[PDB]
Amino acid sequence: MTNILIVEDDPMVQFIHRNYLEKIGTFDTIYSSETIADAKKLLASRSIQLVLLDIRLKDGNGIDFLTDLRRTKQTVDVILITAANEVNIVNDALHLGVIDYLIKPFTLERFEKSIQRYRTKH
Amino acid sequence: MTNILIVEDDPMVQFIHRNYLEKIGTFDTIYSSETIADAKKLLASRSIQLVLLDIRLKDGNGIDFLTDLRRTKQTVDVILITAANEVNIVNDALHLGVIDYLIKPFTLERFEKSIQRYRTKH
Ligand code: BEF
Ligand code: BEF
Ligand SMILES: [Mg+2]
Ligand SMILES: [Mg+2]
Repeated sequence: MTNILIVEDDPMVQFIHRNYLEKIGTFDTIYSSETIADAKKLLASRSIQLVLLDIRLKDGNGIDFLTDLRRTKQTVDVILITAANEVNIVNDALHLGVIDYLIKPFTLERFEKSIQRYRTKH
Repeated sequence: MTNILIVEDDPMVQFIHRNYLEKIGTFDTIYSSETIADAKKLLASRSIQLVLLDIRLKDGNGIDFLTDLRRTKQTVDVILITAANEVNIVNDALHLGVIDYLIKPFTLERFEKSIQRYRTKH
């Protein structure tokens, strides 16, 4: 009863998402886009209930796309499937340029590493 | 030669950061703030080169604060020390309301879990 949009650049990963969805098998039609541009066109043209969203795409960043989705009150739910970790989001999606991201709890050694990274940066 | 601002609501954590900076011993003046408001005041008034920043504070979110710093072109380096994971950033800092956040690589089981999370939210 619900339609899915898969936004992911890697065709092998697209194949798996598609494959895993069909194993579960509870969905109507599954659309694919490798880019944000084509994702926006499909959301405008088709009725989509859920989006599986990668972050690093060829034509841009999935967090900006998701932020635009919410700004414009788009009627979709989203699941992020990505390789991105916290620092990747902070630096590569947000562009906030932090020296490091330390997950609590941290060791002294890990703490020192973050300081070395500051020093090497100057 | 480098001054530090610690922005962290938990006094024990502040104490540890302070301990570790002293052990490394290459810093001048180490300021502390438990809140964003006090951090902004210290940044406006004192010489500070590096900030150790927490995300969940009592009076707001470190990501928003970080975003303000960059907006205002504050000449300061930042290291994030926090308990926040990716989903915490996407949903609690950004407010993007994603159903789930799947880190690649994932298992079929984990994938199913994220779909269940979509279903159980109707
Ligand atoms: F390229 Be995705 F963010 F894994
Ligand atoms: F409160 Be913090 F984000 F660890
Ligand atoms: Mg990608
Ligand atoms: Mg906190």
